Amino acid sequence: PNFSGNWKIIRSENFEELLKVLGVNVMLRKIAVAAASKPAVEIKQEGDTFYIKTSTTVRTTEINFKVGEEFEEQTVDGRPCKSLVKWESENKMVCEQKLLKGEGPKTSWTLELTNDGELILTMTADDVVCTKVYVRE
Repeated sequence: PNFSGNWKIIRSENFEELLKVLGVNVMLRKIAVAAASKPAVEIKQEGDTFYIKTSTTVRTTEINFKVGEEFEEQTVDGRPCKSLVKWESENKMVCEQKLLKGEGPKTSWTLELTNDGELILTMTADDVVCTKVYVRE
């Protein structure tokens, strides 16, 4: 299917705790779940090529990738990393991340589209999982 759209968050579970495994301090943490608490997600998909923009009130980031080709982005706590997305199924992609510098938690993310048109994002850091669910504006 097609992941394209302007996506608004409808559910968020365990985000604060993902931030703790990544070692995000309490100052940054409390404002990260506050007004940066509607991240808006915009996706443009063409075949295996993706543009994904994630925005809060104060921050904006863009990634551009093709499935099966390495690219650079950052972990949720901001550390630069090399990423690689592959399809787990027709409706689900999985991204493995590797730090460019230093050591840290094993981090990944997944995106999947339900038959009803919900976008499910999961983010993992070692043994901690955060799930966010979006619907199209």
